[PDB]
Amino acid sequence: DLASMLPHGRKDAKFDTKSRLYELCELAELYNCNNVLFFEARKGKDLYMWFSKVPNGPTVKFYAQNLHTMEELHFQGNCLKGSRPILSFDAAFEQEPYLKVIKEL
Amino acid sequence: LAAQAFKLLNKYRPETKQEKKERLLREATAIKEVSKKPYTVKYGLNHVVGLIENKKASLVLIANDVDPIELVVFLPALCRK
Amino acid sequence: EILEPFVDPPRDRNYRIEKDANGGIRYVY
Amino acid sequence: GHKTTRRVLKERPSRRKGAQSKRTQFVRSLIREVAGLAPYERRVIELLRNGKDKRARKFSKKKLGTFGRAKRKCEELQRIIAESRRAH
Amino acid sequence: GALKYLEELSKKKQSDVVRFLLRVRCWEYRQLNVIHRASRPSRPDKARRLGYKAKQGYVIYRVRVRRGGRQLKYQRSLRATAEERVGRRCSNLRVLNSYWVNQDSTYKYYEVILVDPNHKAIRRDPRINWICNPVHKHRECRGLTSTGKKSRGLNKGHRFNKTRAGRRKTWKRHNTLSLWRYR
Amino acid sequence: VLEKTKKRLTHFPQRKYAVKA
Amino acid sequence: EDPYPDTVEWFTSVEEKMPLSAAPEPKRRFIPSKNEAKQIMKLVRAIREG
Amino acid sequence: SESDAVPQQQQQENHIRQHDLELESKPEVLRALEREATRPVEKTVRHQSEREREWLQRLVDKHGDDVAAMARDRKLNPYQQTASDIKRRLKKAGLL
Amino acid sequence: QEFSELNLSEKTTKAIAEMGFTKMTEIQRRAIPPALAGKDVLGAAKTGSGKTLAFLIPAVEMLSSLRFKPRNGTGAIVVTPTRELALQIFGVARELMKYHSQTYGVVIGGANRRAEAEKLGKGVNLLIATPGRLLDHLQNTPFVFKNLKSLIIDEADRILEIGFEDEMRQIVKILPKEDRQTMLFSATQTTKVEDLARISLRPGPLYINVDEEKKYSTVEGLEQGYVVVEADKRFLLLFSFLKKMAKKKIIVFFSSCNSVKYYSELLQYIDLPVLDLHGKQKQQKRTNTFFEFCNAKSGTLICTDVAARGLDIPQVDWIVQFDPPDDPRDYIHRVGRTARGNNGKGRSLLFLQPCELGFLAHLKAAKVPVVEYDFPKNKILNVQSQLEKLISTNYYLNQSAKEGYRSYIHAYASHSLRSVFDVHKLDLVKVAKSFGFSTPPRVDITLGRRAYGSQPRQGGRYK
RNA sequence: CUAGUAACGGCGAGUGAAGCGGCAACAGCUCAAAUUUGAAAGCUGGCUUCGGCCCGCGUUGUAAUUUGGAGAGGAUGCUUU
Repeated sequence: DLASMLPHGRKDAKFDTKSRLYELCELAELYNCNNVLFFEARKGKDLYMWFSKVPNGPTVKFYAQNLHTMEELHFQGNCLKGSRPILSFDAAFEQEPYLKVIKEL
Repeated sequence: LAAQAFKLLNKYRPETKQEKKERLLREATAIKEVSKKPYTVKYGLNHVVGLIENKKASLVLIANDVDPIELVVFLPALCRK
Repeated sequence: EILEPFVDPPRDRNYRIEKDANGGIRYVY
Repeated sequence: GHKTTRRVLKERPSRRKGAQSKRTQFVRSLIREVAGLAPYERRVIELLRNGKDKRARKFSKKKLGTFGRAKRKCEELQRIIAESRRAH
Repeated sequence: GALKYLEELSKKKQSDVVRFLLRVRCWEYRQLNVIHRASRPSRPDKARRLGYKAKQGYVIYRVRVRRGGRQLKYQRSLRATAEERVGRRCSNLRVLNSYWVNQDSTYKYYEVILVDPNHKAIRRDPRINWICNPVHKHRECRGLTSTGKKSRGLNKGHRFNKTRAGRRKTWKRHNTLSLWRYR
Repeated sequence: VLEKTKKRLTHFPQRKYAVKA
Repeated sequence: EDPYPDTVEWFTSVEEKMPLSAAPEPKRRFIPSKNEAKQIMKLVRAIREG
Repeated sequence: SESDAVPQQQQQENHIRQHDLELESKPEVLRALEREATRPVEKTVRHQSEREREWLQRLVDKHGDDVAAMARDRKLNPYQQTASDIKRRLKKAGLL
Repeated sequence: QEFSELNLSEKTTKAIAEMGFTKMTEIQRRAIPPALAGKDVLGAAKTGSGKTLAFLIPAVEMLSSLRFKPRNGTGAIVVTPTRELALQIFGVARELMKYHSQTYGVVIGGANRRAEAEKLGKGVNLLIATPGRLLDHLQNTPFVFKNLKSLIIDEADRILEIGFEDEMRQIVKILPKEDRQTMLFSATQTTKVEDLARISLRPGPLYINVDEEKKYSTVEGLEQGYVVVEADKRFLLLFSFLKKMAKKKIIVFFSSCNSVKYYSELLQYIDLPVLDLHGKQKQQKRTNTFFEFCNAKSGTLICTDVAARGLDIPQVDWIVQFDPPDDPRDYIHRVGRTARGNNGKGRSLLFLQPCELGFLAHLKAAKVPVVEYDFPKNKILNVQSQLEKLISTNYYLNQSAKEGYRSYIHAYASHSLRSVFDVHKLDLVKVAKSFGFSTPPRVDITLGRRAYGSQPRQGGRYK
């Protein structure tokens, strides 16, 4: 669902967990991408979302929760695939430092 | 070159089942009433390639018609290495 | 040219080296 | 949890149960030189001499299946090209 | 140590020397019979690893099996179909194991190791006299070969819970109403 | 039986023993 | 593309001088054969018994 | 006292004997079972073969009591046995 | 004061009398009672002054008093810079612990690594080790060193000079420090041995110098001989030199204990009456063989370079250096002195391969004169055919041939003078040809741009 | 017993295990990957007075040794048939 909203991105799967986290840096350099959105699953039940800028930029760990995707029929809304979004942010995104570098990502 | 190789190789033929049985009968009846190392041509694939891996072989002669050819297809490179 | 008599005679990168926020070592590729 | 004094253990003889012997590296290197290359490996070789390392790495991903196998195959083939000019 | 070299060569089977051999053998095997016999194994290292010896009572047979679906899929493997066809041909022999030897766009080629339980070299040898016993009649028909043990899920773990003792035995155990005397 | 299993059973057979109370 | 190429010896072009096996040689390769010495004395026992 | 805290030392009393175990108002059947347990057993000693004593008798007559020279002599020691093995073998024959 | 009046155990005392050592040499007399009390000491002694017995007596005494077993692991660690000095220490430790129930073992470079780990895992109470493979075992192998009581650093100056700086610092970090004896023996008091002392020892040492300040280092009154000899003909030169210069006094040097043993049994089979002096003999036999040599008129002693450092070489006519020497400062200066032998006319020669001509440049840079010695090709007694026959048919002399070959190559690689002597210009076929082989036995000669977006490790548990 | 638990589902009907724990019974092993190479030592036949003769199989590998919480080789000194 997220990759259907980013025309400037490409998909990949089956990344070896026993590999190193900076081999994700080698992977995106090979595919010519300066950002990575990494989905790490623990136990087959817990999702961890990684945001980074691939050569040198900062990295944020998240823990995803309460997931709902387009296949549920109660959503009743639709948008042009690849169309440019209006990003809406918060006031607390603007003031506080650690969320402010997150808003950049 | 085949005839000269087989002239040397015939001189170092192994002992057949008859003259080995007689040779063991020699030492048995003499024990009732002193040898050096035997030198024979070595054969068998795993025996020969073990010998060439250990640099104990002087000359190796390979047949051209092994029906599964894979059993000898590494042999010219292994001998050359 | 053996200066000292009998000891042994004395005998690249894709990054830049600069310090991090904790006063350590980081790299710019 | 509970405080128990720990023991050292004798070395497992099942450790690294592949083949790290110096002899098995001789067999693997000798067979590769005798056998040659697969058709897919020949394409990765040709891209690596031409300098298209990114295209060779991506081709290995699609053919083998995982990225770590693409790194392994391209490393072995790059060492083949390195040893080829050493003999040359 | 010629068979270690053969093991490494068999791993590399799309390479130039082996793909040449696999091409010329497939042409030869195609024009022979379906269930013809082999005097010597085409892969002597795989036959040795699987239990074949150069002894009287051990024979090798080559089978071609048609490849493809039965979108219904036949749950029997092509190796299991190959093993069943030798046993119905060589009904006096016992199927020891089988291995892959060749491939095509229409057929798959397998080589099957058979043991004669009625030879005297076999009954004398305690490493192979177990197959002389009447429990091992037609192992390929009961899923008792390496192919059958794979398709029956005979492994251990949480991953093989339903099939680690037989699914029909486990389903009988899990669907049985056990009533005791002093309930 | 095999030779390797005869050599084992010759020198290490099932001994006969008892345990006191 | 050249369809089927020439093979370059990148491994056999160098020759190493030592055997691969570093294992010690057994004593059996330096002494008279114990296996035949058993066979001889079996032939002695058969000849003694007649 | 005990310096190194090993629990095995408190329980104590690099090879051990391998075919037997060295061991240091009650029912009659138990009393019998200890009696055939500790009854004396015949040794049933093992002798050397006739060729073995002839091999040693040939060796002692040539060299003597110098076991080192019997180890490095090819014509009477073709199996190239260590002098300590022949010394142990000579003691079994009775020759010094 | 002698060995008896210092109170030892009956097991230590009986083994001491078996060697014949009764009279305490000076370093043993004033450093063994301080170590027995439990005070860490510093020693400025010279190699061969009996200092090897000086630390093994307190080491053995504590093992027996604390009653160590194989399941308790290593109690004492003795760090030795090179292989053959460690093999000498292991030789005397075996004579020490012949009446004890403790375990001794040796860890050295070039040895079998996974055989040594099994040796260590079973339990070795007294361990003599090269600092390189000690650190490899300490970081990678599972074995007990948590009950360590003494640490011996023997020729600490030579350890630093070889290049074991970082290995010494990482060892003192990993080994336990609480309630540990420490000994530091050295010869010259450099700045580097001061930093090693301050980080390994307890804050109050007990230092003693007997270091010989009257070093008569002569740079002009000396003369060194040398032969240029092909690699496959070095033993044939030794054989022809010894048989033709027989009925004379000759001392010959080697590099390893295994090569001395092998060449001793060779020359007796080839019928040369020659005396040997190596580490695997009993100590009482070594004094008898050396005393019989000194009051002899003619003959030859085969002895390694390491055993002859502490040995008073008598008036000999020829000093022979078959192998590369351990310390060439020790070699060129002191045995050049003992070659002259006060009044006698004695000479010393050095066997050199064509790949070792760089030693001449060091000779010319040091301004000490040389003399060529040349051989005709009709004087070499070609006995290679009967040497190869004897190795190929005798199993004991074949075993010693492998051991002498491996010990020679391992010592060649672990040389300080890597420029003049390194193993990579040796051809192993000719080296094994001199040792008596058609084909060389297998040995191990060996024994930036980084990842994209890779930062150093902030923390975590690693093993 | 866990347990109608976890898990899956027109989340309705429903479906539906396992580790642990208490018992019953318990027993471990054979190969392939090694050069016997100072000696294919292995085996099927059918001819016999049966005591031992040939024929074949087999070196593209039949015996012995060994099967990775191992093992081999030397040395070593006790203990086993």
